Amino acid sequence: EEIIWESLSVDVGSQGNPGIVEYKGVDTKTGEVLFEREPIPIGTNNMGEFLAIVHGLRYLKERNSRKPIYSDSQTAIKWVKDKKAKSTLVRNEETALIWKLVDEAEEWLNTHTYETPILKWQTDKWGEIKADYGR
RNA sequence: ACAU
DNA sequence: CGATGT
Ligand SMILES: [K+]
Ligand SMILES: [Mg+2]
Ligand SMILES: [Mg+2]
Repeated sequence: EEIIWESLSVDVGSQGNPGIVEYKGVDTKTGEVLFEREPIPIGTNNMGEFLAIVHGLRYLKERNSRKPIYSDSQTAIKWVKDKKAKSTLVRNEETALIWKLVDEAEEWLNTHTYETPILKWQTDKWGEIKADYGR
């Protein structure tokens, strides 16, 4: 119904899927960029969306912030809820980095607690998420 | 089908 | 058009 403006919004950007993956988190109210991940040479859109949420969780926890996180990714929200990223991406030498980060993000989820609500950004009603890359 |  | 996901 109503955007919760006091929130963090995250999104992935890619060149190819699979392809080069990056992500960022922004203040939903102002668009201020709060974190950005260095591009990862090969990953999937959903792995990036998943890493972006988990990074958001870690970012907010470190700062003692109870703000919710918005993501537009049904998939990544579910993967975080499950603490398991069910990616189809082949595990080989060229995908090792993204899979290391995904594995480490799962590991963080399995060893830490959080109350952060992870909310679906309703793109159909509200337009593009504020963290979008514009491509 | 829906979400990317 | 192609790909990633539930
Ligand atoms: K984009
Ligand atoms: Mg997205
Ligand atoms: Mg986007």
